[PDB]
Amino acid sequence: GNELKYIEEVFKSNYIAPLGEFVNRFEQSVKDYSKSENALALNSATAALHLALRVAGVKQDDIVLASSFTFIASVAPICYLKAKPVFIDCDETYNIDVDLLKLAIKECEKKPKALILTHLYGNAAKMDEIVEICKENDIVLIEDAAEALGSFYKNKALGTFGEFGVYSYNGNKIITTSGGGMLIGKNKEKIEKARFYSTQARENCLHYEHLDYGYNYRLSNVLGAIGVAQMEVLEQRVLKKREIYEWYKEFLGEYFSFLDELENSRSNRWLSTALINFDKNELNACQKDINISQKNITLHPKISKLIEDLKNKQIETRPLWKAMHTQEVFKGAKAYLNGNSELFFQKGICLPSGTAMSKDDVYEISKLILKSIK
Amino acid sequence: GNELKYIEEVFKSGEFVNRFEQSVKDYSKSENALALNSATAALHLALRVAGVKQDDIVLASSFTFIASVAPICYLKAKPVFIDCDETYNIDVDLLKLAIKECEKKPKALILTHLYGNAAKMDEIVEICKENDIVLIEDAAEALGSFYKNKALGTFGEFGVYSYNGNKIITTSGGGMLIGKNKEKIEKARFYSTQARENCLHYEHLDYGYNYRLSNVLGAIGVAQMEVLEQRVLKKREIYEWYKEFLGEYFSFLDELENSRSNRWLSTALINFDKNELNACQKDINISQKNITLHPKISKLIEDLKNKQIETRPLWKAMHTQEVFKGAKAYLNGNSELFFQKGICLPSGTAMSKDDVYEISKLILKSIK
Ligand SMILES: Cc1ncc(COP(=O)(O)O)c(C=O)c1O
Ligand SMILES: Cc1ncc(COP(=O)(O)O)c(C=O)c1O
Repeated sequence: GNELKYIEEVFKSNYIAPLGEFVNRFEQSVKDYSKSENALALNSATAALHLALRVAGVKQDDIVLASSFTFIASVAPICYLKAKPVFIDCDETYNIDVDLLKLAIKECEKKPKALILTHLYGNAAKMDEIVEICKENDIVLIEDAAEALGSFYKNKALGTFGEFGVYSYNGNKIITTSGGGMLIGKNKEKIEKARFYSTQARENCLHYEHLDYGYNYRLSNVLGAIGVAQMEVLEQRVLKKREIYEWYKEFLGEYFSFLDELENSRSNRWLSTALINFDKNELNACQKDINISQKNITLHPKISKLIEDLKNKQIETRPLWKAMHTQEVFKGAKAYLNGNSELFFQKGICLPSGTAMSKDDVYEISKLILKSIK
Repeated sequence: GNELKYIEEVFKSGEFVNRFEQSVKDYSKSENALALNSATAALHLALRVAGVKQDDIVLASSFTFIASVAPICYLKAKPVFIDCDETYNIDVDLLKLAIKECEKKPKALILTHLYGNAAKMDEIVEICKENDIVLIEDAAEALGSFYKNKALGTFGEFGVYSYNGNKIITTSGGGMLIGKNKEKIEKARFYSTQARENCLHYEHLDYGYNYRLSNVLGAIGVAQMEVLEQRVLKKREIYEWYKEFLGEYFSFLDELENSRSNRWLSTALINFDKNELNACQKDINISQKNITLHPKISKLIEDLKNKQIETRPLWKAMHTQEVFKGAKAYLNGNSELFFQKGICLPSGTAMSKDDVYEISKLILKSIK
């Protein structure tokens, strides 16, 4: 895209242009796309979530509901504020199950202050129900749409349903080319308070004056430039991601299950995923509450062999997220299970979904998979 | 100026993050380096790996930027601030006093090397050693500074460097955490990427952060390090020119003997004399405090601003900030005095001797 062009512009005009020009443009491009009225460009989605929780009023020992089937970066902010996480298993969309959410809220001795809802692999959660449950229980809804930029629910962009929404831009490898997150929200005052915290909580004075403490979370102009470049081709990439998903479905549909997106929703399919030897009757094996303890989850034989085989053909595939309710870090925390996230880890596979791939690449990969599973 | 070159290579496809860390090890001689999003993040990780917990006591420089002490707040630890000496850094005697009076042994000391000036390292290192206090050097503005030919940041168990100034929004970004213990630095590298165990899937025994620098900013970092020494020499030239043109009315305090300040920011004091140092000795329970700038300083800043020339007051000490209300601070009156009579001058390396001369003339005109 125009990444190099914009970065060159940043260095060339730094001496004369307005402050944070590309950061401003990046925020505006997200506002234009999502239709949110407020946007704040930060160093990461984790930082965006951290600020969202703080401006929402979350304090030490407060209760925060969160998805169990997710990446730990979505819930670590709860730990930063020393709040207590309550994890909820998922449904057929890979997202928080409505039944379990209601159960958790009903049984909480202390009322939860907020809910961090993850839209896993770009799939939309059942928003109408979740939004209502949060409203009726006075729970602040914070959408973790880190991998859901470009996803929609009934023509509305994921991230714009809760009081706060968060987007990420570069995947989750340990080291990435670029970096950055965007915090969006309904309340201008709260978002502007976050913009204040994002730069060390400075008062408007000639010198440095501080009434509170903040962070160093503001995005740089160089990364903002890359962000603008990425937003310019977002829709195109979303369309390509979906084409890739459909190709995988076409070539593997006979042996793998490709769970449908919610009706009247549009998943960005940022990463294509599939389940082997799966039947919907396997869902919701239980409905129990537990105190978390670490546990390993055995990969289905075909999945472990698949990853190994494709690995020898220079193709990288990965297991799905390992639920938070099975992680040692959250030992002792409350969790509500139905068995779905563990089942998905057991039979799921994350497939190569780079938009640079052609139909032949997807076909060749699929051919190698079919050969391995039989 | 290889920034654009390296960036292009990045796009043509963590190479540069690794090269950035290597360049810092090559320059500072530290055996361990970790590239992060900011110096604040680096200090945050240093404190955590150092073992700081909620309610632990952490000593810190009062005359500094809040970004250097905010991490204490992140871990809910308790700060104890210490005033400065003629180097702009922590006064050795006040440091000993604070340690002597502490109800319980402080876990660490965050020592700032203000405006690049070296602190009295031999004494401070010894004090921390004798009291089993972890020394963490905030060398955010001191990359290129040395004490007895040893790079600032390499005296403590941990050291932190920053790269792009304090503008509310900067072109680039980044920080570097260096340290003496490989295991501790590798633990920080672990925390910097969400505390992932080394395996195919995601497994976590602890929680971490997303503090790891991106490859693009790493590329910029490498380019900045390659010209660091040249920049420092120019910064020092600029400092000397200001001293030559303004030395009759402004005081430019000398760097410690056998030390080398990078003079990243040229600063000076008006109507100042060493005799007014250490005038008000006492300790307090912090309360917000307004400090009026010396009449000539405030006017100077105004005049230069009307000439499109930006100057700024020196850092306003933490012991005068509302955010730290209640916290303990040991003072001698120096950081407040420096704030009232100090000025931070334009220090861009692209400035020529004539440019500094012209700025100096406007300054002399302003103060009459
Ligand atoms: C579902 C999800 N939530 C949160 C995050 C955290 O975002 P970041 O990596 O930008 O800190 C990620 C990683 O991108 C993610 O995939
Ligand atoms: C003296 C000092 N300490 C700490 C910091 C914080 O560093 P960063 O802005 O990279 O988080 C700065 C800003 O550069 C600084 O000037």
